Amino acid sequence: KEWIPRPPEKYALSGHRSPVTRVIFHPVFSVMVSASEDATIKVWDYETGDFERTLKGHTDSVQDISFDHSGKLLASCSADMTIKLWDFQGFECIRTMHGHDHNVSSVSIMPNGDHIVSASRDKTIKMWEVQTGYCVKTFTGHREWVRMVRPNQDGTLIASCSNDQTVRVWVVATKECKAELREHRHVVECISWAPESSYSSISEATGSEGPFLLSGSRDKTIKMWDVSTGMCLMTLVGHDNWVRGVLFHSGGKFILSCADDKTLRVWDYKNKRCMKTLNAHEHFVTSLDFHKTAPYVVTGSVDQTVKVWE
Amino acid sequence: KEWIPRPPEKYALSGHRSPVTRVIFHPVFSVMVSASEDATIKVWDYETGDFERTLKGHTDSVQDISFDHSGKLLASCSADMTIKLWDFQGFECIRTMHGHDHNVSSVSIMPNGDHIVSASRDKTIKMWEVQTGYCVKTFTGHREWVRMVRPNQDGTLIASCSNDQTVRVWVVATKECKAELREHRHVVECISWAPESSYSSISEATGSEGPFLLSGSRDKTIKMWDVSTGMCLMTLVGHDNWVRGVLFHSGGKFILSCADDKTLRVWDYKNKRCMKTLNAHEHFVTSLDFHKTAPYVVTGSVDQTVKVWE
Amino acid sequence: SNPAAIPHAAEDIQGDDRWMSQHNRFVLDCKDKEPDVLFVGDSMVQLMQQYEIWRELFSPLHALNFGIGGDTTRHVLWRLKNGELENIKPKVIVVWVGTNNHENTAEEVAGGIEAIVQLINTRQPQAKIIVLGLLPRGEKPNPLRQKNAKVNQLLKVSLPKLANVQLLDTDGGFVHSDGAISCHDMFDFLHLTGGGYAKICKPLHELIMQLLEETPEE
Amino acid sequence: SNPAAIPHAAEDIQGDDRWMSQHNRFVLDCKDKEPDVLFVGDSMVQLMQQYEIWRELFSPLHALNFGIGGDTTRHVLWRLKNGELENIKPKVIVVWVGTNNHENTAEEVAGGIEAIVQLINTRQPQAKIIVLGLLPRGEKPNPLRQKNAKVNQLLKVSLPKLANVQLLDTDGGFVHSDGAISCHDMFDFLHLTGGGYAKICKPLHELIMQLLEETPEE
Repeated sequence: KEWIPRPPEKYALSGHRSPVTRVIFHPVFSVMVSASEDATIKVWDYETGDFERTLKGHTDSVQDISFDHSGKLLASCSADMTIKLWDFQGFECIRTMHGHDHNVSSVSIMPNGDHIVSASRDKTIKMWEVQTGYCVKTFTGHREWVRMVRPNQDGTLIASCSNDQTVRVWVVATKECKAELREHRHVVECISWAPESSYSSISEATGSEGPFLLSGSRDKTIKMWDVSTGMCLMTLVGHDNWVRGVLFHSGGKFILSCADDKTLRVWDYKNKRCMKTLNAHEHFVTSLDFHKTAPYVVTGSVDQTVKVWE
Repeated sequence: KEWIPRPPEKYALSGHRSPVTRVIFHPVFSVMVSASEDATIKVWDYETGDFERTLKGHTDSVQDISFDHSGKLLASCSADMTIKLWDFQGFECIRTMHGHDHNVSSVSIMPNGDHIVSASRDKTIKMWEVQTGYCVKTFTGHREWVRMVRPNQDGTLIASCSNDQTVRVWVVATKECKAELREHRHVVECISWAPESSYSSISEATGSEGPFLLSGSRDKTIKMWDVSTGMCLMTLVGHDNWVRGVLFHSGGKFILSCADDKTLRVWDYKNKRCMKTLNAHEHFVTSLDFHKTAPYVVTGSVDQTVKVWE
Repeated sequence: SNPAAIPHAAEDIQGDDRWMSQHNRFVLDCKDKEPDVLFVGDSMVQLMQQYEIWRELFSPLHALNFGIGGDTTRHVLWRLKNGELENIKPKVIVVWVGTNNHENTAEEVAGGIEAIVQLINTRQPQAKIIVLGLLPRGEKPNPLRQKNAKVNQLLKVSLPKLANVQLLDTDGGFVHSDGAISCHDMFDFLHLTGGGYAKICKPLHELIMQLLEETPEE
Repeated sequence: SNPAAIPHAAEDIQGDDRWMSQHNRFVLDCKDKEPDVLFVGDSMVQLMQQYEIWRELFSPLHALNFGIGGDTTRHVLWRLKNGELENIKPKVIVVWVGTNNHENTAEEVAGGIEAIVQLINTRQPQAKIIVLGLLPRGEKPNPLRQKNAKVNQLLKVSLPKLANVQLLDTDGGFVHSDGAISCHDMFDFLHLTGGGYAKICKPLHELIMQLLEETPEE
């Protein structure tokens, strides 16, 4: 079931009043969501493109978005230091979660839709109970700004990302940390975990007689890794500016990438090559997402558009 | 000995500080001259492109330029109401001729290099003695600005062009006028006479049992006229703004033009079709010139540049 | 006798005589150019030329731009009075002034514009005139957004009298619901950005072209 | 005690409180952005952003622009002192102020800039500073062409003391032989055109790029 990552943009959705921060596909409906410094969450229709709805109620900026498994709850993040939980019965905000002392630049609903993880300039990662809005666990760690947090498909683990040029993988239960991944030259802005394609070993499978993650930095470098050994295994030696998004394709043929080099990259870690490039925007591409099921990619930047690709 | 009118510009000469007004080829040397609102006449090298010399001494703007046969005298025109006569021993001005009471917008040396013709907002056409600077005849005629004058291969006749939307052909000796060519819809900006190509008849040569000229206008349309009858013959309906320049190719295969639609067009009056189109400049194109012998045309425009096309 | 409508040249207080330099350039332009379209007014007019949209829309229309920054009705008047209206016979004239007339009640300012219109169709009876309405300004609501609004009000009523004039009161989404002006549209909450002009010029160009397509034997 | 170097917020006399609006916008920008390059100064700096050449050269540099039109040394100071220098840690700062400082002698003006620079390398010791020299102005020669020139002079002398600063005194051919400035370079004989800035920015960019390539672990 091979896939097409390319052409010229087949829908460009304008509407936000300010840079777009994150783009997100809904797990079920033919709809996709976008966040901005607006500070607004907006909802399109990627099949058709329609201003569907706007979600208002943050004070300063919307930095991250994350849907629960069911596609019925949406968490958001802001420079208000809040973490709003939204109901996709369509409208209302449910809870507002207060803890972080500064900018909150990443959030995620964990798989057992019972917890939320966030990360902040706090230098903090916090864990909130969805149905009580309580802060439950706080991960003290890096010496600087934390930029991203990601769960592990299994829910067991957490990957964090920060200004101290470091990637940490934490144990969600014990709050110990199995690994600190060090060999980045500048701030790391990105993390993705590898899925149904741990076949990728092929490209580096020797040693003698595991779990993986990509990191995009302001090196303009995406680094592959395994947590287990602490070695990075790759470095996608790349295009021209701060890297901003990383994304293993539906399977594991390709890695997708976007950055401040006003561009979206599809790599071939099928032996290091970078198999295609598209100039997607007229200012930094801020983020992307690939659909796990359907032939569409979204992409949002600072020229305040959301672009849809086939 | 067919010819190539086209490519992408193979020399772009910057240097003037203001719109270029006329471009001209020297009859002998590998050199070409340009006038501007500068108010300066400058000299390149079309083979190489080199700021060779600058000719200064007008007050306000240089609107036309005209070499004598031998390429040793050059007349110029300006909004000072002057007509400087210059020596191509290389530098000095020789005479300054005073008469017109307003802008002088074209000049030409006649074939028997012993007189000059000029035209003005005067509503006037004046004939100057080259070697005494005297004004000798003045042709009163149109009720508005006179935009251009050209002699007749022979020297015997004069083609005028004006804001009364008219083209006049005058007898240089009697000062009578054989023709008033009426059927332009808006100001006429251009005239050229037809050369070694009176074969052109072909396209319109019936009737039952002559000299020819073209007018270029703010019509956006170029006409062809046969004067002895004074009928319009063709009407090449082409591009998109005022027509500023109008030529017959050395043969008579084609007709070249240029206009306020950043453009230079080659016309195949064999079948009224406009056989090619070069977007030549990024702001209006003021004047062009073909080279009776070797393969070049030059093009000057409001973007302050002179271009040499092979 | 209303002050906003008495012509008066801007005295140079700085030393480089820049105001009169520009005015002369215009009169010089008036002497030997011949446009179809003529833009007169303040910084709104003058800045328009600096953006790519000018060379894309109005440049091929054979248009001249007589704008000076910070000019008021009184100055624009004087400039027109002393020779920016001679020799040329534009088919369309765009007037855009007023937002710099602090010191004048909106009523006065309306009078000013009207005075300018009057002058133009005296010296230029064949010209069809477009008056751009005054735009909002300031990040958040204020007495000035109110003032310009009134000017526009009064003009809507007063200009359909008077020969060959219409007001073009554009509104692009300059104010949103919360009543703020994005600096992506006004980079200093007064002057337009490239984007901003586009919201203004699309409709303006569209109208001019109409008005030009009306009659072409000049 | 030199007046040009006493910090001082510009009182809004118009009504729309635009100066403070902009300052706030910057403070706000200082709270959560994180640039490599910071441009501070007056209209010369502000206007630069409006042209195609900014998205072409400095946008990819992660650059902020804290320019306000008509600001003087006194104003820029106050601005910098009141929080336009917090939280951010730019690698390079470009200062361009002074030409709006009528009311001060050349000498005083140089003092102003110098004070600005002093402040900058106090609050931002890591930052390498470029000071763009004052540009000529006015159609034909005048007192102010002279003033600005002196400022440049004194700066060439007094800036190679003081840590991490250099003057970049660009000169594109803004004045010709006849001593005239073409309105194709300065549309109002003060503010630059697209063309103009290209003459300034080429070398400026070239320099910054140098300075950035110097040290990258922030």
